Amino acid sequence: GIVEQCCTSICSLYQLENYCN
Amino acid sequence: GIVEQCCTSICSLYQLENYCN
Amino acid sequence: GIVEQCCTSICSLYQLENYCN
Amino acid sequence: GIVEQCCTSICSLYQLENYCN
Amino acid sequence: GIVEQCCTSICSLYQLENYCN
Amino acid sequence: GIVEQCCTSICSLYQLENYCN
Amino acid sequence: FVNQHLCGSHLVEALYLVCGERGFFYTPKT
Amino acid sequence: FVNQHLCGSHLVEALYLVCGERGFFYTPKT
Amino acid sequence: FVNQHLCGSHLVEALYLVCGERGFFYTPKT
Amino acid sequence: FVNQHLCGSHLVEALYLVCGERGFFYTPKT
Amino acid sequence: FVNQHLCGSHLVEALYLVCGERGFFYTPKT
Amino acid sequence: FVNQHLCGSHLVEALYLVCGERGFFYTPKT
Ligand SMILES: [Cl-]
Ligand SMILES: [Cl-]
Ligand SMILES: [Zn+2]
Ligand SMILES: [Zn+2]
Repeated sequence: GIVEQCCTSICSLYQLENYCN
Repeated sequence: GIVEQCCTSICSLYQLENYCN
Repeated sequence: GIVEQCCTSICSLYQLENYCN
Repeated sequence: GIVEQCCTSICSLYQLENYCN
Repeated sequence: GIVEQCCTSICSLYQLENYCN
Repeated sequence: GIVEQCCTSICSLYQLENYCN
Repeated sequence: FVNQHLCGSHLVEALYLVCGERGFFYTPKT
Repeated sequence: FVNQHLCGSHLVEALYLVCGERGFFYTPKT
Repeated sequence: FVNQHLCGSHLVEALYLVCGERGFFYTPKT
Repeated sequence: FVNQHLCGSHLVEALYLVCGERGFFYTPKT
Repeated sequence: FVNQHLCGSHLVEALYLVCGERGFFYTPKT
Repeated sequence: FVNQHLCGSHLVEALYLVCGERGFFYTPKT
């Protein structure tokens, strides 16, 4: 999930947009 | 400048990027 | 909605709780 | 203290209220 | 008090220091 | 750099002023 | 708990605190 | 832009930043 | 509501959230 | 150090930074 | 990405997110 | 004032606090 993608791993601001509505 | 523009008006992440080193 | 209410007026943690998954 | 209760361990928002005035 | 002064006017770190334990 | 001085080690608010313009 | 006056990212902070591992949705108007 | 570890409240702050008005969900359990 | 690790500035932010107008003390040495 | 204009949680952040392990009390009016 | 309305420390947060390990300079008027 | 670990966004928040109007640079690569 986001935590694994962005916290545990790293993620770009573009990947963060995956979680916008 | 960017500081005043983001606060008094809006600004984009792309404009913010200009301020990276 | 909650976003506008918390900002323009006040809101309680209990109202915020409604927005948890 | 709060650090042990809330940082080192975990604490609820109700326990945090223990440190209100 | 310090809370209102920092918000409605300005305040210095040195004034904030007074509020440390 | 600042990260080594202030994050990895610790630094005072006066040392942080080293990075003001 | 006291009532809250929360704008911008402060709301998202508050939601984060309140919801914990449940997470939350942030749905502003428009 | 870059890639970095964004955790907890920092993660939600970045969501707020990136998503803004669209809104977002923060669903740590997945 | 939930229980989570709240440390440093995050701890004080949560105090501010929960206590607000009451005020609070943040006394890490105990 | 420069003068500060600090509202809401920003004040609590500033107090946290300034006071460190000494901690602080936050006592707003009313 | 959405447009941003960012004051005070919120701008510095946004710059931090956007720039990552590149870092940034913060240069307000006056 | 004290000395503490200030990392990531916390570091930049403290810079903003200390430097304010002067502005600052946040240059993690050095
Ligand atoms: Cl604000
Ligand atoms: Cl952290
Ligand atoms: Zn704010
Ligand atoms: Zn943090």
